[PDB]
Order: sequence, then C-alpha cells, then structure tokens
Amino acid sequence: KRLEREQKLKLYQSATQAVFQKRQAGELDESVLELTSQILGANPDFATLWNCRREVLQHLETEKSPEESAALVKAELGFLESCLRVNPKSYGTWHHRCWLLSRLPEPNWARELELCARFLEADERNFHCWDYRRFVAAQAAVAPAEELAFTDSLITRNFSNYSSWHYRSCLLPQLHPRLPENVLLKELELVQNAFFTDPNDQSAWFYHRWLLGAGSGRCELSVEKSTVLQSELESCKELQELEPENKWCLLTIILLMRALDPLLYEKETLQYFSTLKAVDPMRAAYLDDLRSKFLLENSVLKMEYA
Amino acid sequence: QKDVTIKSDAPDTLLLEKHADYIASYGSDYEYCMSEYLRMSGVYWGLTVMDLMGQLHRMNKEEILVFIKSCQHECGGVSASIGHDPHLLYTLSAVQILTLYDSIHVINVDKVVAYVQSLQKEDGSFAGDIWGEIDTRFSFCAVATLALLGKLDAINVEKAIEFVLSCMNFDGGFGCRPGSESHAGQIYCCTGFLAITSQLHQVNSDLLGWWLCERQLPSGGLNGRPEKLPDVCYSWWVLASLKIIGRLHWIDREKLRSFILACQDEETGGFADRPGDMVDPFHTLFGIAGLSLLGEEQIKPVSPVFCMPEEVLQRVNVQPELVS
Ligand SMILES: CCCCCCCCCCC(=O)N[C@@H](Cc1c[nH]cn1)C(=O)N[C@@H](Cc1ccccc1)C(=O)N[C@@H](Cc1ccc(O)cc1)C(=O)N(C)CCc1ccccn1
Ligand SMILES: [Ca+2]
Repeated sequence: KRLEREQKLKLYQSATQAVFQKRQAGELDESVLELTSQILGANPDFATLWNCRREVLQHLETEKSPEESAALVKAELGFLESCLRVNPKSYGTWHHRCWLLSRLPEPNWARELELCARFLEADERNFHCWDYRRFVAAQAAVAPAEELAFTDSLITRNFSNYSSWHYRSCLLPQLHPRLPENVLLKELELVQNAFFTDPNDQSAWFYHRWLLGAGSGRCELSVEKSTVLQSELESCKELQELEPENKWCLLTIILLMRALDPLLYEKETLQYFSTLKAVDPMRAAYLDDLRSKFLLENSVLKMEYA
Repeated sequence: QKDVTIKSDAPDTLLLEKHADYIASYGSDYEYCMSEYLRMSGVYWGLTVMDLMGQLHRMNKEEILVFIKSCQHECGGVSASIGHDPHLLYTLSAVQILTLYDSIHVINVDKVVAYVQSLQKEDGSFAGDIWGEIDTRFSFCAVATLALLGKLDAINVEKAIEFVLSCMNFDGGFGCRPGSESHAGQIYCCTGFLAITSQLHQVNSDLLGWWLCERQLPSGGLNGRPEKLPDVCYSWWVLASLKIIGRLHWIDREKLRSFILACQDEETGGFADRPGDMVDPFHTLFGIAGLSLLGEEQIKPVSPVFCMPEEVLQRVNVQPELVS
C-alpha cells in the first residue's frame, strides 16, 4: 500500500516535469497528450493540464488533415468518457467536453443526451451532468416538453428527486412564458402523489411550497382551487396521524391554511406551530419568526376591515 | 435520513494549540504534491486560519510574498503555483493573502484589475480564465478581488448583478449558471456577491434562510443540499450565507458547535469533513471560521463575506452592509 504510492508520486512528478518542459519548448504534440492522459485519469482537477490538451489540439488542427483531426477528436471523446467514469464530478472534465463539442462542425447531440441519461441513472443528483444535459438540450434544440417528459419518468421510477423537481421548476415557466392555474393544478396533483408515496422525501415538500406561492392569491381562489387545497389539507391531516414525527406535513398544513384563509384558521395555525416546534425543535427560531410574520399579516388584514 | 451519529468520546473541547501546530507544520508528501494545482488557495486557507487563531507570525511571510509575485502572469492573472495557469480562483486567494499581509503592492494591481475586467462576458457573467468556463463562483471571485483592491468600478456591475440574479431558483437559492440547482457553496458565492454589490434586498431572506437552516441534520452538522451527508465545511458556506442575510439564529448553535468540535482530530490537530475522518487544512479553516461565526471567544471575529479576520477588513475599509 504505502510503497507503491511513492512510485505513483514519482511517476506523476516525472510526467508533470516532462509536460511542463515540453510546454516551455513549444512542443505542442501527441507526446503531451500521452503524458497528460496518465496524470488526468487520477487527477482530473489539475486544470493546467486540460489547458495543455486544448493547446495541443488547437495547434494540431492547423497542421493535420481533416481526417487526422477527426480521429483526434474521437480519441478525445473516448478519453473524456473514461475519465468521467472514474470521477464524474470534476469541473475540468465536464468543461473540456463542452469545449470540445462546442467547436465541432457536426456534433452528435443525441449521443451526448444518452451519455447524460446514463450518468443520471448512476447518480440522479449529479449537478454537473444535469448542467451538461441542459447545454446539450440547448445546442440541439430539444423542446421543454420533451425535457418535461424525461423528468416525470425520473420522479416516478425511484426517489433522489430534488434535481428532477428543480429542472421542472425551470421548464414549466418556459412552456407557459407565476404559473397558469390549469398547469398549477396538474403539478399539485403530481407532487402530492409523490409526498404521499414517500412522505419523508424532502424534495416534493420544497417544490410544493413553491407551487403554493406560484398562483392567483387567496382573494381570487377559484372554486376548483379552493376545493383542491382543502382536499390537500385533509390529506395532510391523515398523514399527520400516520406519521406523527413528520415535520414536513405539519408545516405544509400551516401553509395551506394561510393560502386558504389566514384569519378563519388563526386558532388552528397557532396550535400547529406548537406541535411543529415540539416535533422539529432545531427549527424553533425559524418557526417563531414565521409565526411572528404571519401574526403581523393577520393584524394588517383585521385592520383593513372597513 | 442520511446523517452521521456522533460517538460519545468525540472531542468536545476546542484544541486551538493543536490546530496551530498542525497548520504551522503542514508544508513539511502525497496529498501535498497532488494538490499543487490549488496551492495558492491552500496557502490562503492556512494563513487565514492561523490569523483567526492569533498565530499568523508562525508562518513565513517573506517566502509567501516571493511565491505570489512568481505566480503573477503577464496578463495580470495569478496561478495556483509556479508554472500553472492564471485563474480567477487563485487571483482571489492571492489578493486575500496580500490583504492579510498588508502587502498588496507586491503584485501589479493595475494588471490584476485588467485581468478581471477581461473575463466578464456580455451577459454580465465571468469566465474563470481564458478557456471560458462560466460559474457564479467566478462572479464572487471577480467582485471580491476588486472590492479588496478598491476597484469594483472597473467592471460592469449592473450586468454582473443581472447575471447572478438570473441564477436564483424556485427555492430561494442560487446555482452556478442559469437553471442550475441550488447548493450551499453557490449560495455563499452569490450572497457574498450581493453583499459586495449592495443588492441584498433582492434576496428572499425568509425563503432562502429556511432552505439553509433545513441543512442542519439531527447530528447538528450541516449539509450543502437536500439528502446529502453533513460536512464541517458547510459550517462555513451555510452559516456565512445565513449571516449575510440576517438569519444566523435560524440554526441550532449548540448542536452545530458540538458537531464541529467532534470533527477535530485530538492526536494530529486539524478538522476533518466528518468525525473520525482524515483532517485537512481546508476543513480546518472552515471549522474554525464556523466556530467564530457562532461567537467562540478564543477565535478572532471573521468576515462572513471575505472569510478573513474582520480586523483586516476594518483596516482596508471594506465591510459590506449585511441584512442583520
Ligand atoms: C494545502 C491545503 C490542501 C487541502 C487538501 C485538499 C482539500 C481541498 C479541496 C476541497 C474541494 O475542492 N472540495 C470539493 C467539495 C468538498 C467539500 N468538502 C469536502 N469536499 C469542492 O468542490 N469544493 C468547492 C465547493 C464549492 C463549490 C461552489 C462554491 C463554493 C464551494 C469549494 O470549496 N470551492 C471554493 C474554494 C476553492 C477555491 C479553489 C479551489 O481550487 C478549490 C476550492 C470556491 O470555488 N470558491 C470560489 C470559494 C472562494 C472562497 C471565499 C472565501 C473563503 C473561502 N473560499
Ligand atoms: Ca514568521
């Protein structure tokens, strides 16, 4: 264990010396690609080497044939994918891939989207991959509606859903360029399926709080929305019975009451704050500040009384 | 659900003497050699934590100043180490160090300003370097570097503001680029940016503050986003953000302090990401800086914006107004 790490070091060190020497001499050639491939595999965060690779590839593009240049690009794509398999969270590796694809004459974006789906199967929360997928989706011009379809499959097939809900929060406003009530209603139905499927999944509760803010306002509740929110309220109370340590459902009850009728539900709101603090005492200070805010809002409403 | 359980013989006292010893000897090896690509930042982490502990004199000022000068490139930018390439990250670290040492004219300030100005894009964003990677981390590096040099006016500030605000998300947080998911480190960079540029009124402090306080797990430690393990360096990213937006009291101070103390190595000194792991200077800085934000009387008060002793920022007269 301890001895071969000294010999890895000595190799890394000698390879690094060698790269820098070559670079100073202006030797922008395949030997540099050879040497950096040895270092970047274990050490993809060594940024200056990704820069050396780009400098080599740029230079070679000038003095090699179209066919030779195309071969170097396909080799680069392979090298990048092997590097990502070892460390799929390196900023440098993902940026190099983007640099490389952005400068091709005819990139294969459909194959890059599949690469994304493959990495997201392995780690649904890898934000580097989601960001790359966005880049690719833009470059190709994949419509929001297809990306929406992607997200749904991801949310239902297993959990670790924060990143998929986040993407939905950005896609929905693009389909409808503050959401339309009909869209909002379908979204609420999808999310409350989630949080009833897995009540400990934080992600659906965070996204549901957003949805509760993203619509009309309480003085403008439609009958259908009013009815949906009351139904959610009752559903959260049943969950509270089944899961009395669940803090997300208690907070959400308080928020639903606010969305429905702050003054009519004032007593129950106050009771729920007490229960919630006892269930989530690390959030006591936040909860007290939220209750203070809500009480001021209620004073203002009582005083708007003609 | 994902959390650590802290074992009951975990350290529960602050071992400052051990930490200073650990950092003072750190340069004197595998990780050290393999992390040369971040050396300028590593030197920053060491010097800052030493100064928070009142031990900066134990480090080698003169040698560090020569090393910084040799890392300034002809474009004005600073690299992580000699022969590496200039980047905004290391340009920031360098200027932070020289600020700690009141030695800013060791490098060519005019050229640093020109290097930063040059990396701003038409949409207001900053690239990290000439190769074009765009990240709000680099918007923070650019304005923090310029603020410390008295040169914030050198960039297009309104455009830079609009870009950072385009990275605000449904949950109140910030991502690295438009449409990127929220996470603590990015939130720190963007709130830090908004403090420096006087735009904290654009943050929804109650919504973001809530997302941040929900980073605290039953162990007391903080994660950087939903459903991840806690890590002592979130003591910095999360707390500093909470402080900038006036919501530091939304976390349980005592539970966090016990988590942070349990991350210490009682034998070697240093803090690790989680109790029992191997320590490093990165986690050592953020553990100590987190304790300082929590009001630990043996540690100098730390700026939540610049992660340096407040007394340093007082000296240069750059202390952005926070929310409260
Ligand atoms: C001689 C010291 C050797 C230390 C040994 C190596 C450990 C350092 C490497 C730490 C690192 O890169 N960690 C990962 C994630 C992690 C956390 N805990 C354990 N692992 C990482 O990606 N860290 C990023 C996370 C982040 C992302 C976006 C925004 C903020 C934070 C990170 O800490 N980035 C910082 C600091 C940084 C700067 C240059 C580097 O080459 C590496 C890390 C960052 O990019 N910025 C802009 C923060 C600047 C800043 C201002 C004030 C105080 C501290 N930092
Ligand atoms: Ca000294």
